[PDB]
Amino acid sequence: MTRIAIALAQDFADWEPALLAAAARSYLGVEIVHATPDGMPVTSMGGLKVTPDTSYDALDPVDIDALVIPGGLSWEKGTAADLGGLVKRFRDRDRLVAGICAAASALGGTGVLNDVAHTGNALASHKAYPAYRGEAHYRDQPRAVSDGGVVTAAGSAPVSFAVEILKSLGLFGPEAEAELQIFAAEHR
Amino acid sequence: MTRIAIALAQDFADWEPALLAAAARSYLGVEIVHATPDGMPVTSMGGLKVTPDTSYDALDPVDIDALVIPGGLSWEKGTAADLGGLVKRFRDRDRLVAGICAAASALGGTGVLNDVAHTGNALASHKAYPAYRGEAHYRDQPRAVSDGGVVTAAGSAPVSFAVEILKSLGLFGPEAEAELQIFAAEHR
Repeated sequence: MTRIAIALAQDFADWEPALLAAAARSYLGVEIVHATPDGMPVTSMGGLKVTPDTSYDALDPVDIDALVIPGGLSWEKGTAADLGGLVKRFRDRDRLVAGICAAASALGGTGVLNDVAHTGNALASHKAYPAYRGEAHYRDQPRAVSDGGVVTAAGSAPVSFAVEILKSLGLFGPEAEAELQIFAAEHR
Repeated sequence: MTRIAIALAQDFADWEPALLAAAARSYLGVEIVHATPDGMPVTSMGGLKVTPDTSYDALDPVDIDALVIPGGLSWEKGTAADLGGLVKRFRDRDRLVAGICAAASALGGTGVLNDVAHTGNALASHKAYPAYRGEAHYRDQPRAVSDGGVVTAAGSAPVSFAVEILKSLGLFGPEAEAELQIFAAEHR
């Protein structure tokens, strides 16, 4: 069985982790662990008051298969959490790490994007971080990218972000594909 | 001041009210009131433990411009809230009522779809409710429908659901369109 940690924060982007968590948990039998930087409740961009299971510091990769980090306003408000140690903790156990929107650029700041293909909201967004050394690997494309156990996406790409995470986890069978392929039709 | 009530429930579909709430509240200056049937917490399909602001019976249309009902599993689980009184309260005040996915068929069960153009997950989903007498007006199309102060959509159409709610409220300006137009690109 698969366990995914979703690292929430104040002003998290409601639409970014939603389809992944709802489909994984309710359709695919995945356990979802929600965490916040200090283990206390946070309020999403859309005003949802959410109580997490745990804090970032308590997350243990020993039995969590993936770390998924949604974007949101904390970065631009100057209150973003320190993800460096948390990302390294998961990488050290060769777990999937996924970041979307502002959190993709925060991943760049950890160094984890230095050596793998990736994307984000914009290359300039990643380059704002001095530790980001991954510029040659950035791919300016609309859909999520998955490479080397790291999945990244722009905040405009929540569906492919979900698909790539599930694919990477070996969970993208017919049920998963049936539930996630339905979102394109309203854009035709 | 525009205020939108979002009527959550146990096992609500995380991806359905997310874009609307986040964009409205964070970008467009809209106040979001989240409610559950008994006013106490509920758990989304994705496992979010959400503490709402209030209960359904405290929602007063004198003060609230729109009632937005996400779908989710309560209907299929046979534990859904009775929406008839709440919907009538809002409709009688000529407030927008919007329902997506299973909640669109639940709105059909109140009779509110009898006289307006609408859509849903499928015509047969609406027909499962004996009070639904709107078959002549059902639109089998991928995008949300807005007519007569009622907005409906399939669960696969969260973006157009949000856009039609915002248009109904006279809030779909250049800022709204810019935040909401970005989701098509990942589908080609």
